Amino acid sequence: VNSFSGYLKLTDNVYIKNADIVEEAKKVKPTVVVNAANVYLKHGGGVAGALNKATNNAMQVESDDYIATNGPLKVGGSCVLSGHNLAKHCLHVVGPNVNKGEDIQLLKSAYENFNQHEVLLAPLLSAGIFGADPIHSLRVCVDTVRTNVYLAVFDKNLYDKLVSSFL
Ligand SMILES: Cc1ncc(C)c(N)n1
Repeated sequence: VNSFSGYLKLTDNVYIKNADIVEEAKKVKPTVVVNAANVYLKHGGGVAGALNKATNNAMQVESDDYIATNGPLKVGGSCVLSGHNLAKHCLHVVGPNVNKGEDIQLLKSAYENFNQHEVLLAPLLSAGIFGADPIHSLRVCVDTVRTNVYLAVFDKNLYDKLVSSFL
């Protein structure tokens, strides 16, 4: 049994809710919240911008030190950093950004990072300002992630379309 409330069950392991990942993280304090990161961990907008704002910029400070030591992530890659006031850990995952011309096949690689964590609160990778089709992102999630994932979807309109169209 876990703390997550109000989710619709899509599959054995994938659950979805119309929610603000920030407000959901603040309520649940999950072991892992996933950030929709870029390779530079520059958390300027969308999921990354909102999560970072909720940490009072502590996520960005920590991220800048990570990049100065390790250099950029790979598209499709991830790193584990602090969850600050939102979660125990933040899994920063880089989905491909279609608005930069990145290969959408890297979306599966991105979701494979979730399998290293038994339970996660996450957004749909490569959705929103990353430019991918969220319907496609949800399909790749369901077909890739085997651990228990609780998806928070920002738009009520998009949420209803994801549920109605789910196979
Ligand atoms: C799931 C989600 N996507 C985007 C934003 C900004 C947010 N707060 N939550």
